[PDB]
Parts: sequence; structure tokens; C-alpha cells
Amino acid sequence: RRTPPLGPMPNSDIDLSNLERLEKYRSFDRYRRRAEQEAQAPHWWRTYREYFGEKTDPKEKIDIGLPPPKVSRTQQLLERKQAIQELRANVEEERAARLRTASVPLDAVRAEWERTCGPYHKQRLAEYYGLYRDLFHGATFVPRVPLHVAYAVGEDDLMPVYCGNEVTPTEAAQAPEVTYEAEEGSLWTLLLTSLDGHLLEPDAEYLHWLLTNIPGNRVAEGQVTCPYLPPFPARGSGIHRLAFLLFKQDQPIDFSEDARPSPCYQLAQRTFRTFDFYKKHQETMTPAGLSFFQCRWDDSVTYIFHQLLDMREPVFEFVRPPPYHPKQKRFPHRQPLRYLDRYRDSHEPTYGIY
Amino acid sequence: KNILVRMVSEAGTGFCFNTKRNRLREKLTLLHYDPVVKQRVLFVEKKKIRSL
Amino acid sequence: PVENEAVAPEFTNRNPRNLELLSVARKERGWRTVFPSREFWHRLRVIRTQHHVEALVEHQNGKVVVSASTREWAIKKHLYSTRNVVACESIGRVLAQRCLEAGINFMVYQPTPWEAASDSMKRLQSAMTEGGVVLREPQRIYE
Amino acid sequence: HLATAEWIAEPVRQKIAITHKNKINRLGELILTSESSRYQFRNLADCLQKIRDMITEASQTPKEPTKEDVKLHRIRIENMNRERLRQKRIHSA
Amino acid sequence: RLQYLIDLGRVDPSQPIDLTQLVNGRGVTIQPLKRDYGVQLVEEGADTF
Amino acid sequence: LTYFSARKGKRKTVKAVIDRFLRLHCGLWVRRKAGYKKKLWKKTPARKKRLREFVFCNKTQSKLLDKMTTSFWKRRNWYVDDPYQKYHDRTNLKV
Amino acid sequence: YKTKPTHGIGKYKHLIKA
Amino acid sequence: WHPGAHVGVGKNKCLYALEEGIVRYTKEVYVPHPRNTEAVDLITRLPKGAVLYKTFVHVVPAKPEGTFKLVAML
Amino acid sequence: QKRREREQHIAECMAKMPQMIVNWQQQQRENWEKAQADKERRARLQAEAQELLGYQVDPRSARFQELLQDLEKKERKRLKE
RNA sequence: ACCUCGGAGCAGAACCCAACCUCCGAGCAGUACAUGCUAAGACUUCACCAGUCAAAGCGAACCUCAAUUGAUCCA
Ligand SMILES: [Mg+2]
Ligand SMILES: [Mg+2]
Repeated sequence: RRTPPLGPMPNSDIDLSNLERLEKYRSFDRYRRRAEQEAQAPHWWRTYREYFGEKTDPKEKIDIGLPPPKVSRTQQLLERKQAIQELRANVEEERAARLRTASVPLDAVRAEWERTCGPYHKQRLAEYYGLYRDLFHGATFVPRVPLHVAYAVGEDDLMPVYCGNEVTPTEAAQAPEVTYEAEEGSLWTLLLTSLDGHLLEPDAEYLHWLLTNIPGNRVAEGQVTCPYLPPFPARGSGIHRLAFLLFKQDQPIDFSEDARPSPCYQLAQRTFRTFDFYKKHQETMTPAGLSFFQCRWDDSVTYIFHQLLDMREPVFEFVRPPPYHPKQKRFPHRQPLRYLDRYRDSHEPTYGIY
Repeated sequence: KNILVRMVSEAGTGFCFNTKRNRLREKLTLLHYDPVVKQRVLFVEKKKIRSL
Repeated sequence: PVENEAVAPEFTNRNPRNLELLSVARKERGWRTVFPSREFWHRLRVIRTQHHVEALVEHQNGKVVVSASTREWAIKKHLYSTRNVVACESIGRVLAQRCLEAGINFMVYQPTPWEAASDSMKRLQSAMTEGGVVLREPQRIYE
Repeated sequence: HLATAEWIAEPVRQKIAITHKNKINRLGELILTSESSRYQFRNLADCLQKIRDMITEASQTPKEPTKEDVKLHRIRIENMNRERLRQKRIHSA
Repeated sequence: RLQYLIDLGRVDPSQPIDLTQLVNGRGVTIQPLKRDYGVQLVEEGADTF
Repeated sequence: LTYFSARKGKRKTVKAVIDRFLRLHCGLWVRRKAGYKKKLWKKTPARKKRLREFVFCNKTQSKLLDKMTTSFWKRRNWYVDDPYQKYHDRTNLKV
Repeated sequence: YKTKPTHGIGKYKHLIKA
Repeated sequence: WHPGAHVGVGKNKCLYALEEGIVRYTKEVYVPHPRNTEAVDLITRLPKGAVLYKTFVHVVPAKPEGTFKLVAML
Repeated sequence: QKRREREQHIAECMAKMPQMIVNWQQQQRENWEKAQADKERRARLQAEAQELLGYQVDPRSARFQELLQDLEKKERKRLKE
């Protein structure tokens, strides 16, 4: 009994004869690199990737964002070449490189990252954290314009929300300061929602901020359709993700069917869904900014529940499945004396009829 | 060729253990864990009883 | 009664990071005969090309979260000898910054013996530790 | 009600309220429960022992907290790398 | 069991209760042979007692 | 096994069984492992740990030992500080 | 397995003549 | 058969399961540990198009590590 | 009284233990150095050789090492008395 | 001549499978002295007895090998 292979065999392509004339893997690292680059090939047999959780990834995802800025790659490469040549012209830099002392203006390199290549890394971090899965239901977008949000807790120091920072409600007690570059002809909608934290519904979200028709950078002038509410991750719950989305609209759009009462301290009123919001306002705005952070229970959450939501605070607990034991045998042959201990409920003496 | 000897600790007294030793080699002083004091102490070979 | 007190006594946390940061998540134990080991949550993988050096922090499932490469123009325009040791230290420092901005600071690093003896990689992990990232991620709770 | 518990001294009462704030209900009363046995006698005994231990532990503040590195090591490292991100000049509230 | 004995008209709490009273009420059967040294009291019905 | 004794007409008991085994009132017999104190210098710690265990017997062995012992050894005992008191009863066993 | 299409996939000593 | 995901190996090469799940058999590329001298020299004696592709056993876990339940309302 | 006597014996034995330990480790270091020095001496004395194997060159080196050990023992005896 | 134990074939691809069948071997050796303690779940030489693997945990650093072997009583 034989069955022919359902496709090319892994080692059939290489020649079997004249194996002296074939170059050998002189090292371990080249074989390693060949093996890893072969591991992702679409093999016709059963493999690790076929079974271990890829959620059927290959399918085009819908891009909802600004088109990339048209650039002249020829002139840009020429300019970069002139810059590296200017760097080459200096010799103190070569001395530093050979003398193993060459630090970098990390501020400058980070700013250059934000201006040029920040959107791509931000988008991949967002998709890794599952923001597109949980907000746009799978659709992706590249945050073109960098956004800067920082929280105020004291007198001097930052507590910014980077691409995946971590802030407690103690540091998020009041609305943060938001900045971004805009022209004085464009209106903007800023939105902040928490992906994790919804008690009654396990797919909804809590709307923490909503500003509409921001006239450029005048964030103090945008109408407050939903006042700011600090985060409130549950006590025993895990760590939640809160995200700021930033959108731009071509024309002034105003809406009262979405507007909340002045206090709006009711979670049923603050039952929010990003996909429904985007479907009902699909045409007017377009996302361009994204930032997010993690939040875990601290002592400010309990007073938030005290006086803001006027509710009794919920606490959670990570439990585990009960341990597995086989069906108990009448004669547990060759089992230790403690076999009978895996099947009791209470470890206290019992006296049945006495 | 190889002889099994008894090794007794000084601290954690009363705890012994048997180990295999080459006959021609000198008496063993070894670090070994002593459970009655919950730490590793010295053990000195005493009262060899075996011949393997 | 207060209608706001409807809590759905089973809580669902959809964050793919929650369990791992709680340290109760399951690491892929085993394989125990091949290299490298898959028992981690995030790995530091360094590719050392001839013209460039890049390093990545990827989750076990495959997707990368942060990476610093000398190809990237932001640091390419500044640094010198993109293959140099100083280049790989700059890479380590910048990716330490962006991974702290990502909120990840625990991850494992599995080198070959010669890579671990490589002065470039030694100073690289030094740049990591002074950037504030601790290697040797903690162990599972009730593993 | 921990606040109106006059049989407990003022400073130990405040210290207990601080160090067991995860057991205070809306009305401010301390809550302690027991499940060790199936006898309510023993369960109440364990509850009373818990109360006594909390009182006599908060009374003697010079106790030395033994370090642990199983669950709080991650939290402290996260808090350190968090505080590492604090650098402007001006902000308020 | 002691509460049941009391409630069913058996051994009377209005008098001291000892081994002979328990046997005469037939709440326990003591075997001097087979090495029984009397009655041991256990807390099975500590509550509702 | 002296089903009928020449003095009383009674069944007798094999005392080797009594010297080697313990009977729980549920019907289970507990024994010690063979070789658990012989040549421990050639045995690994795991082997010695599994040799130091008190283990249960077969159904066949249990019936054989019940035949070899008398009903005196099957009565319910109420010792003062029996280390096997909690093992004399079965819990959560279904048919 | 020997009756399967993927039989003989771990064949390497035909590659290493040594 | 070599241990794969959530499959441990004992001192006598026996393969046991590390989680509760479903057994799966795959054929994955074989990369030995650089410490294993015999395997690394066998690797280095191969030409530029050779991979080993040994057989591996994995366990696909069936249940999550746990959940979060409401315990108190305080 | 017996329990307290055993407890106090155990409590003295612990100090004794710490004290001796470092001593046993230093003895380990010293005897390892002595063995390596003996190996170096043996390998040094066999450098002056012509041919072929350790059938004649080795016996000469062994005799030289024995004579050196005897001379060292005689010097030690003279130093002692 | 053999009697116990292990590897290969017969016995080709889960397991098992005889022969006064064909061939090899074993009755040790070497290194640490956590070769500590406990404990889910399993395997098993077709019974039993024996034998084998092992998560988690408590402590403490940050095992090779194929067989290499002997029950109870008793000393
Ligand atoms: Mg069997
Ligand atoms: Mg373990």
C-alpha cells in the first residue's frame, strides 16, 4: 500500500546526484534561517499553524482613512543621499563610531518617527491589541496625523497616553489636554471610549468623551455632546483598553439624537458602540488619529462608583476549572491511601446514624 | 572496587545517608541537605557497611 | 431597585493582553528537543543583516508589536555605519523607548552561544536594561 | 459599622479602615465571612478570630512587612516604568 | 441524636444523664467486651440543639 | 484454612493476613509495597517514594482476604485517635 | 506512516552521503 | 515522534500531555539546539536546499485558563 | 529535659557547621591546587625525551619525581629538626 | 546442552506472538551529593507481585547508560 504525495516533496527540488558539487551549509545560522523561512510556506500536509489559532486571517480588510501623501521618491532619495553624504564628510563621527561612543538625539529620532513612519507602527500595534476587531469589526485604518494627549495630576510631570500606555483613574480624574495640528477650515470630532469594562453587555463599550466640530485646534470651543467621565475598571477585573479616536469632517454636522444630558451619569445612557456610531455618521467624517492606554483598578475607582455612578461597587475574581479526577472505582487497585481524599467534600469527621 | 559508606551530619544530628565511594579514596566530607534543619550542612563518612 | 446595578455576573475581558499581564495566561510549554523554545509571551528577535541591523519584539502567536531597524529613515539619517555596534545600541535604545510607549517591558531573549558572546548583543541587552526593559519574564501563576 | 465602633480605639480604627478598605460596604460597615467548616459555631469562631487579629495587628504598627516577589514584583516594575514617563514643566488639576 | 432522644420522650433532661440512662433509653449500646470504654460526645448536631 | 475447628466447630483466621494487611470497614484492604525496605541504595528517589506508599488491593485479593479472615476483623471499630478513621467510609461513590 | 502521501518526509541520510 | 505544543517529554523519551485538549500529529521543520553537537554537525553537512522535517505531536487546549465571576457587591 | 538537651545540642552544632564549612571549602581549593601542581610537575618532567613512548622516558621521569619527593621530605625533616 | 535479564530477526506499517530457532550482549561503570520532600494525571511485558513517566506545589541553584538483578520470614 502506497499513496503518492499530494504535491512536491520538500527535498525533491535539490539534486541527488553530484552532491559534491552542491555547496553545504557551512554553519548553523544559515540552516536556521532557511528553516524559519520555509516554516511559513503553504505546505500541503498538517502543520502547527493549521491548528493553532490564526482566526482565518487571509481576507482583505477595508481601509477607512486618509490617502497617503503623494511624495516624489526620486527627489526624496536624492535628498537623503545628500544628507548621508554630508554626515560622511565629517570625520569626528567616524572617530566616535570607532571609539564606541555615539549617542542619538532620541527626541529627534522619535519626532522623525512620528512625522514619517509613526502611522504604520501605530496601526500594527492597534491591530495587535485588537482595536480594529473590537471597534470597526475588522476594518483597518492607518492613523496619518500624530496626536498628543497628556493627563494632568499635579504640577510638573506628564502622564501621556502613547500607543498603549497605562494610566489609572487617579491620573485620569479630569479631562486630559489634547493637541494635534489642524488648519482653520476643518472641523474635528474627538472620541474616547473604553473597550473593556461593560458590565451587563459583553460587546458594548463605555463612551468617556465626545467632542464634535472642533474648529481646528480650539478644543475648548467644540460642543460637548458627552461630558468627560473618568475610567472605572472593575476591582477584580483585568486590565482594560481605553482609546482616543480622532476624526475630521468636511462639513459641519450636528446631532441631538446622540447627545447626552448634562450629567449623563447613567450607564444605560452611556451604552456606546463604535461600529453603530460609524455607520450612522459614515459619510461626514474620516478617522485620522488614534491613541490608547491600559487601566487597572486603583483607589479612585471606588470613589468614582461612590459619588459618580451612585452604585455599589462590583468586584470580580479569576477562578479556575475544578480539577479533573477519573470516575471513582470501588476497588482502586494499587492507588495510594490518599486516593480516597480526592472524592470528599468536607475533611471533617462524620458519624452517620450515631 | 566501590564501597557504600554511611555519612552522618554534625548539625541536624541523627540524620545519615549512604553513598557509593571508591575504596582507595580518602573519607568523604560532603555538603548535603539535612531536612531536620532545612539547610545544607557537612556530612562526614562514618561506619562503612557494604562492599560492592 | 437601581437599574444601573445590572452587572451580568460573568465578566468578559476582550483584551489579548489581559491574561498575560495578569500572568495567569498559558505559555506554550514544550517542544523540548528543538531550538528555540516557544515558552514565552514575547520574544526579542534580532536579525543581523550585512547592511543593516533590526530587532523585533513579537508575541508567541507571530505578530510583531515593536521593531527597530537601521533601514528606518528616522534613525538612518542620523546614525553612522548602519551595521556598527553603535548602530545596534541605537537600535536597542530606540526600541526600548517605543516598547515602553507600547507598554511592554517583560520579554525573553534566546540567543545562540556565539550571539550571546557577541559584544554587539551584550551591549544591546545592556541598552535594553538601561532603557528599562527586564528580560526573563515572570512565571505562570498556578502553571 | 467600623466608624461608630467605640469599643475600638480611634487610631487603630482608622488604621483598620485604611488597611482593610476592600472589606467596607457602602454604609461603611466592615464585612468578614467564614467558610472553613460546616458548623456555624466554628465559622463564627473563625470570624471572631479574624476580627481580633485585625484589631491586634493594626494596634501594633511597628510590625515589619516581609517582602514578597510573587504577585507584586510585576506591579512594582510596571509602576516604575510608568513613573519613568513624567517630565514637563506646567500642568494643573 | 441526643436531641432526638430528648424530644421523643426518651432520656429525661430533668435528671442527670449518664451511661445507664442512655442505655435504658436505648440511645447507645455499649459493649464492655470488644473493648468499648464508654460514650464519646461528638459535635454533629452542634447547631439546632 | 480450618473451616471447622476441632474444638468449637468454628471458622478460623489466617494470622499472616492480619499481620500484613489492614481492612477498612467499607471493604477495602490496605497493604505495603514489597521491597520497600530492601536495597534502597540501588533505587531512585521516585521508586522509593512509590514504594513507601500504602496501597489498595484487587477485588480478587479483597475477597480472598475476606475469606481468610473471620467476621471479627470486619466489625466497625471506634478507636480514640485512629489515623485511618476517615478512610473507613466511602463517599461520592456511584454503583 | 508508510501508507500516507507524506511518507518518507524525514529522509536525510540520502542527502548526507558521509 | 517529537514533542510539540503542550507536549512534555520524560527522561525515557515518553511523550505526555501538559494540558487538556486534542492530540494532533504534524510534520514540522527540525532545528536542533546549537549545544547538540551530533545534530548540529549533521545539519552543517547538508546542502543549501535541505530541511529535516521530523514528526511532532501537539495538544490543542480545550478550555480557557479561567473566567471572572462576580463575588461581592460592596 | 531530653528534648531541650537535644535542641541545645542542635543549636550549638549549627555555629560549629558555619565555622567549619569555609574551612572545608578552603581545603577543597588547596587540595585541588595541590593535585594540579602534581599534574604540572609530572607533565613538566617528561619534556626532555627522545623516543618513543612512555616505556622508558616515563620511568625516568617517575624516578626523578620520586627522588625530588624524597629530597623535599628530607628538607622538611631538616626544617622540623 | 540449557534454566534469570536486555537488543535485532523470524514478527515488513497499533500492540502481542513460539522454537533443544538465527545472532549479539548483561550480573557493571562514571559524575553530582536537593540522587530533597510532596503531589494531579497516566503507562505497564498480556494475571498478581514487581516495574515506568510525570504537571502543579514546598524548598534549593539561578543525572548518563540497555540489561547491569532477588520477594517473604529471619539476622
Ligand atoms: Mg498489565
Ligand atoms: Mg516540578
